[PDB]
Amino acid sequence: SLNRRIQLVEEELDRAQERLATALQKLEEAEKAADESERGMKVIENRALK
Amino acid sequence: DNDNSSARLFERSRIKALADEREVVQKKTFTKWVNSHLARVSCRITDLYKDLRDGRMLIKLLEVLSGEMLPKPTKGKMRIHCLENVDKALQFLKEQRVHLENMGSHDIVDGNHRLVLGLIWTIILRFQIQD
Amino acid sequence: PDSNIYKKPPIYKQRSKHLIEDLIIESSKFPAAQPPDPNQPAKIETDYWPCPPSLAVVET
Amino acid sequence: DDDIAALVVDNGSGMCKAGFAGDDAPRAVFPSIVGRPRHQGVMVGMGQKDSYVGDEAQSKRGILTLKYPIEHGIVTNWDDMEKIWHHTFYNELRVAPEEHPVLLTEAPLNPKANREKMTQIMFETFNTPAMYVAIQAVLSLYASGRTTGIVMDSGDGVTHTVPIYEGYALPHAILRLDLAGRDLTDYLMKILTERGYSFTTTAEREIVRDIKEKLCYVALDFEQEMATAASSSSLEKSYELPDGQVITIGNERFRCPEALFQPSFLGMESCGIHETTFNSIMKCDVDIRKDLYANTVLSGGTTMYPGIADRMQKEITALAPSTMKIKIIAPPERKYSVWIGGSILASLSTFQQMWISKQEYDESGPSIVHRKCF
Ligand SMILES: Nc1ncnc2c1ncn2[C@@H]1O[C@H](COP(=O)(O)OP(=O)(O)O)[C@@H](O)[C@H]1O
Repeated sequence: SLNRRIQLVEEELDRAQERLATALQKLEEAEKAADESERGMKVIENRALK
Repeated sequence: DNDNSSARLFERSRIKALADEREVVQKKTFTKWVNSHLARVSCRITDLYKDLRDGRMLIKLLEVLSGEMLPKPTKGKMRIHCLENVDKALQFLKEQRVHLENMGSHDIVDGNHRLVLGLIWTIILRFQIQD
Repeated sequence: PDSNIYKKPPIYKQRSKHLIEDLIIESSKFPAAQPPDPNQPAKIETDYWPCPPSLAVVET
Repeated sequence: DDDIAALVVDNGSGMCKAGFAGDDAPRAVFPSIVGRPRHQGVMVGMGQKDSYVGDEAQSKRGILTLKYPIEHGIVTNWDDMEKIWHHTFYNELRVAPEEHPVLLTEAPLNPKANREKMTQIMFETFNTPAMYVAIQAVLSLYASGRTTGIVMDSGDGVTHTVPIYEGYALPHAILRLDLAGRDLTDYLMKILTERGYSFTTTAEREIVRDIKEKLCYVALDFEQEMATAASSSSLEKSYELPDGQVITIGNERFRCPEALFQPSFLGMESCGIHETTFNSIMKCDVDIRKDLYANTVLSGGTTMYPGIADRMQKEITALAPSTMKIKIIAPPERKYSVWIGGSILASLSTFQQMWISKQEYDESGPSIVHRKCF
């Protein structure tokens, strides 16, 4: 019985690690898009103030 | 291109935010309503999506609301037994001529939010409680 | 429609001169020749089953 | 306050949208397909489900045949439409249909029995207190916020152009063309055979539709684009099938939308969409054409290809006299614009006088919709 129990817990751990990795990558992409947004913000602000 | 990005922003913000706001509030209301009726058997659910997967709690809720004796739950721990129990609950609902559309055992077992909430709403609206 | 299928009897179910051997025939039906313990759980849910269980039960 | 928000349900050939009156965006959007199993079921013990509706039909598209109840703006199988409406009311919005009035949309020119049948179904099966039928192109002009203009709406089944001047519509200048996204999807399935890719069944039609949504655009000049594509392989893209195989379409990116402007590729004698818009403008009176040229409004999901606005502006400017200006008004969220217009129609104070009551239906039969709806 303990062999199958350890198998189940190990599979769940591997799945959780995969989900954590893809969440971190998505967070990096979101931060990069947020930076590009404020770049566009000041260039449009310069055009409008002229 | 850019217009596609703007449309993606519009849908992803507005439609998703309004939809899941409504599901959150309705889920809390439905969870409280179910917990009101399930105290007679002294069973309590903390999450509406997770606790209805195995089908035992749906059978007990129908047991309380109908007041009649449903058949035996299938003794098991697998996916097949969960499908069997949810199918038994849906068959008892079909016995009372309660009209459900797009309702399957695998949908309730897999944990679809919209279909579980719709099933609870159909239980509240169309099903009548015996006293 | 509106037909309940689980509370029907089994289809094969729908259809003296010795006492001593009849009780032995009755006892031979169960997987062990004695009847099982009523409050002991069955082998399906005793956590000794070799097949893996569903995700929801493990989560709970 | 005793004001109950009226459900707004936009029904098209492709997708069904649903929400409440006064909201900014629809709560539920899902494809309008009904699927049925096509293989043997051997795992006894699982539940039985006769039909699949909406997103669940798309999720399990492998083992199902999918049928659209609405074809060319006309619904053919009414039972599937009833199933879709039941799923919308009970599983998507979680509301009781007898509490709220329901506003429905339809194409301008269609068989007269459709309005009567939806009126009868909504008043008998769903027990709604009131209902109304509106034309989608007028709702686009509500969503634009301008009283006058010409509205072209192209969806999954039908294309139609109407002119309106100061809230007055000209019924003789309304034009309907039966060219839409489904014909473009079929043409893309046909022309993908040249590169060696074969798509036959309905799930493959959904895959080809996704490919068309991802990798299609409209060329400003068709001959220039063809020469450029023949010269070099810079104008190529790669798509990944669900089974892991990679396809490369290349030249076929701008040939599928070109059938919108030249319907001779599909064997149709009828003219293009720009020609239809110009003919609808020319059918109007003389001194409103000046206002109609400057207020051209695009709507529908079919008008979402990149480069449609510039190409249509160039073609209409070629047709129109050079002395006055033509501009194309394409909002970024045009795909939902029809529904948005309906919400505004459900918010006005005078529109509470325009509902078709249940007592009026009981007196007048299903024919009241022709009297009380445009
Ligand atoms: N972003 C897009 N780019 C290109 N074509 C699209 C896009 N979105 C949707 N379509 C096409 O438009 C159709 C959907 O149109 P829709 O607005 O749903 O029509 P209706 O609402 O009248 O049914 C789809 O069949 C698809 O082929």
